[PDB]
Amino acid sequence: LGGPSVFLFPPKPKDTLMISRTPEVTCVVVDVSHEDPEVKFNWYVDGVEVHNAKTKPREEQYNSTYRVVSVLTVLHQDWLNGKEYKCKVSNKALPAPIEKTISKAKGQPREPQVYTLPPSREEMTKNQVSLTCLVKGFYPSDIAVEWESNGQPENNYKTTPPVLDSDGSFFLYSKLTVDKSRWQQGNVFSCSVMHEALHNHYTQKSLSLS
Amino acid sequence: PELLGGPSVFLFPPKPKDTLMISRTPEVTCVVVDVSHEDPEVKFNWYVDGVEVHNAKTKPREEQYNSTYRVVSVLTVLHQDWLNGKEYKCKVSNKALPAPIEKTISKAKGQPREPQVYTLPPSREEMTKNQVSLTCLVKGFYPSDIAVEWESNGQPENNYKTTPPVLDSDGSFFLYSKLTVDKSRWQQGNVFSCSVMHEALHNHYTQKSLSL
Amino acid sequence: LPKAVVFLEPQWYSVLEKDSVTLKCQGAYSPEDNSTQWFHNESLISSQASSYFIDAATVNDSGEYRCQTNLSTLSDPVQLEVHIGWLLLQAPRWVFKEEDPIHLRCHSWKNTALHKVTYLQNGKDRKYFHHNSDFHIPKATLKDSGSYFCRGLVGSKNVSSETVNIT
Ligand SMILES: *[C@@H]1O[C@H](CO[C@H]2O[C@@H](C)[C@@H](O)[C@@H](O)[C@@H]2O)[C@@H](O[C@H]2O[C@H](CO)[C@@H](O[C@@H]3O[C@H](CO[C@H]4O[C@H](CO)[C@@H](O)[C@H](O)[C@@H]4O[C@@H]4O[C@H](CO)[C@@H](O)[C@H](O)[C@H]4NC(C)=O)[C@@H](O)[C@H](O[C@H]4O[C@H](CO)[C@@H](O)[C@H](O)[C@@H]4O[C@@H]4O[C@H](CO)[C@@H](O)[C@H](O)[C@H]4NC(C)=O)[C@@H]3O)[C@H](O)[C@H]2NC(C)=O)[C@H](O)[C@H]1NC(C)=O
Ligand SMILES: *[C@H]1O[C@H](CO[C@H]2O[C@@H](C)[C@@H](O)[C@@H](O)[C@@H]2O)[C@@H](O[C@@H]2O[C@H](CO)[C@@H](O[C@@H]3O[C@H](CO[C@H]4O[C@H](CO)[C@@H](O)[C@H](O)[C@@H]4O[C@H]4O[C@H](CO)[C@@H](O[C@@H]5O[C@H](CO)[C@H](O)[C@H](O)[C@H]5O)[C@H](O)[C@H]4NC(C)=O)[C@@H](O)[C@H](O[C@@H]4O[C@H](CO)[C@@H](O)[C@H](O)[C@@H]4O)[C@@H]3O)[C@H](O)[C@H]2NC(C)=O)[C@H](O)[C@H]1NC(C)=O
Repeated sequence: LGGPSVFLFPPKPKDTLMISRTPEVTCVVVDVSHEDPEVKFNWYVDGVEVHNAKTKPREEQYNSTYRVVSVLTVLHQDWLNGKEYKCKVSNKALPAPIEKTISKAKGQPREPQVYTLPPSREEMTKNQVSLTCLVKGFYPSDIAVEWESNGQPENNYKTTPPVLDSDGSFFLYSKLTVDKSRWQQGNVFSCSVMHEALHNHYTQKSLSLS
Repeated sequence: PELLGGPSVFLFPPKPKDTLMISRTPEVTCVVVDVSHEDPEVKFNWYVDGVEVHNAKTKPREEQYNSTYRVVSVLTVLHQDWLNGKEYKCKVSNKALPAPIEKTISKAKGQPREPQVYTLPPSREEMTKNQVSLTCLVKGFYPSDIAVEWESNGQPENNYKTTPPVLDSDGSFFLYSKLTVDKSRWQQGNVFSCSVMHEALHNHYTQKSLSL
Repeated sequence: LPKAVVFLEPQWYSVLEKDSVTLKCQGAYSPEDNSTQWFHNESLISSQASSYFIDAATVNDSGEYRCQTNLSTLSDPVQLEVHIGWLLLQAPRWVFKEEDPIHLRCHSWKNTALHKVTYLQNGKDRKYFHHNSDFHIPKATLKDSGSYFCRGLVGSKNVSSETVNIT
């Protein structure tokens, strides 16, 4: 375990779900000496090598080390079907350059079920109230889930990580908190959900009273 | 592989359910891995708040993929002693090391906060399904240690999953527990209920039921 | 008469618990007498040889050492520090006057393989090396008065060294 290290990270879910966004794979290289501050990357896709790549150096923070990153913008549907993005980092300090491959989690793409749950009476006795959005039944875990009382997004909400269950898929919960008053008045709130198995990789359900 | 670094220890706390019910046995366990084959003998040392305890137990085992020994030690804990702080220290001694390793663990510090539990009936649009989801919401509790189970008549409800805890805004914890049941049973008006055992309830345990 | 002297083989008067240490005694021997007297803080160590050997040092070997003969007056002491742990920062002396070269070795237990080593000076890694080696410096900087120490990977685990004070 000598020489520098390499870390290949996947694109962002949201970025891979909507074409207006730019999805890219990043290959980071840490521990690059000042003696040989030079690194050559090799990008391969499903075997076939690629050459889109882009890079720039940054040695800093608390090390006499250099940092290297190679951004490889990617075609949406590419990743979405699964593609080996093998990255081969080369530096003398490395006997034989290091290569690491990443890709969409494999399995059978399943579509999420989205249900919104009103705050149970018991809680209404409080100042603020909890609104639940249940997203169960997806594959992969890769997903996006947000709230909006109006076009404007909401701030007071949390989301559990995706949890895998019996069925073999993934589900999670998102809890949005709102001052009872609002909720009471009879406002409107919705949780949007972006998944690869949604009609347009997107859907939203809304919560209200009565 | 290359173990030029010697053994490594991992201490673990008891389980909420144990520490919370006197009828259960809260146990702390010290795990030593990478224990060599040349320097296999391992010596533990336990201390509760500094004072050395002598009531620990051990047993050896080996692993394939890496061909190393995995020695473990298990010390029993007094329900009180854990919930009062009393830090537990595990000193592992072995040839491979310049000196012994000391790990220490103790309950999370901070103002313990009583969990609020809310049951949530399946969502209207979930009827289209043969099975619907029953939700238990437990929020505002600290520490994060907690136990959440489901019951039907007076017995367990196998089919349920629970999200891990999640740090909330007000610096507390919340989580959800989903119980999947047959549309039929729900509509039939059966009775369900999630039991929550947490360090801060008036008998370390509360229960909220839910039905039509 | 001449005052004898104890020398360390190697120049490291600060080592770890496995380090072999040799104390060569320098002085004059009489005609029918080629013997040496060794001292470990008051205590007398039997061996006659003009050389004292510590195969595997323990922290008990730590201390002041004196050696003598019959034609040499007792030698002043030699402090030998025996430390415990994975790493240990070494140097001939951390007393650096205005201009003067620095030599820091990051000795590890049983010369165990240390990697991705980094010498630090005030929470700031002065230098990084893929494999373990030594750290060099020429004249002072009137600011070298920083607390140093090293770290690296003994196998998978990360080890640190006690922090010294190069003044
Ligand atoms: C030699 O072989 C061993 C093991 O063999 C191998 O077996 C097969 C199956 C193989 O596929 C591998 O699984 C395994 O390698 C091998 O690995 C050994 O070392 C690793 C770490 O290198 C150990 O893993 C640790 O696991 C704990 C959690 O332990 C439980 O959960 C894991 C994973 O979920 C299970 O796999 C275990 O079985 C553990 O069981 C627990 O047992 C208790 C019994 O009651 C019980 O209490 C638990 O409920 C139960 N859990 C289960 C299964 O339900 C992780 O927490 C460790 O992570 C920590 O370390 C990293 C860095 O080391 C920290 O950054 C991180 O934060 C974690 O630790 C602490 O975090 C806090 C705050 O964040 C800090 O304050 C702490 O200081 C910090 N601690 C540290 C160290 O910094 C970690 O992953 C594992 O125990 C060993 N394997 C075994 C036997 O399971 C080894 O590499 C191999 N090598 C050789 C010699 O060739
Ligand atoms: C001396 O110091 C060096 C300087 O590095 C700096 O480190 C950090 C930690 C600082 O605190 C300072 O200490 C220091 O300045 C040391 O370098 C570091 O070495 C360590 C270990 O030697 C390396 O460890 C691995 O680190 C990765 C990091 O993973 C990501 O997530 C963490 C989460 O905290 C982030 O901290 C980190 O930045 C990583 O990713 C982040 O950047 C990505 C860029 O691609 C983001 O993704 C991209 O985002 C874009 C927009 O932002 C766009 O969306 C794009 O599509 C997308 O790809 C990513 O989102 C972002 N992270 C997030 C989520 O915020 C760990 O994953 C890894 O963890 C384990 O690794 C082992 C082995 O692989 C594995 O077995 C385990 O299962 C884990 O996976 C490692 O821990 C560390 O990476 C180095 N620094 C860096 C680059 O972080 C150097 O080692 C020191 N010298 C020595 C040896 O003495």
